[PDB]
Amino acid sequence: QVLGPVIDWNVTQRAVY
Amino acid sequence: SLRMQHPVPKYVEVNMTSIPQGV
Amino acid sequence: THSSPTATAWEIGLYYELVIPKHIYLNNWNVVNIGHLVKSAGQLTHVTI
Ligand SMILES: *[C@@H]1O[C@H](CO)[C@@H](O[C@@H]2O[C@H](CO)[C@@H](O)[C@H](O)[C@H]2NC(C)=O)[C@H](O)[C@H]1NC(C)=O
Ligand SMILES: *[C@@H]1O[C@H](CO)[C@@H](O[C@@H]2O[C@H](CO)[C@@H](O)[C@H](O)[C@H]2NC(C)=O)[C@H](O)[C@H]1NC(C)=O
Repeated sequence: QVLGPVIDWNVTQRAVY
Repeated sequence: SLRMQHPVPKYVEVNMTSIPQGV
Repeated sequence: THSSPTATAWEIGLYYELVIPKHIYLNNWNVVNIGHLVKSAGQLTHVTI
């Protein structure tokens, strides 16, 4: 019954440096 | 005698864009 | 309809079907669904609208 993940197709948000 | 290989820096530019709704 | 050594005659029956347009669309794109991957409680899952 926990809240699940959210997806919004934003690449900039998932950048790894 | 002693032959060696020293690493030297470089880089390649990589642009990325999004696909709203995955369409 | 007639066949002599110097003369002939024929008849042909042609039937035509003309589509009358309501609207014409010229500048068109095909959709391609790609979706998104989600990693949930150990399992990898492909999600699509
Ligand atoms: C997509 O993700 C990026 C990064 O999370 C968002 O850009 C940021 O927006 C906030 C304001 O909401 C700014 O304070 C940050 O400086 C921005 N960061 C960068 C790296 O540009 C962006 O708004 C998100 N949404 C969309 C629709 O692009
Ligand atoms: C592709 O983009 C890279 C960015 O990393 C370019 O790298 C630069 O190259 C010049 C030489 O002309 C160096 O002086 C810079 O220091 C480099 N910039 C960096 C590392 O940020 C590279 O030249 C580009 N390649 C082509 C073929 O255009």
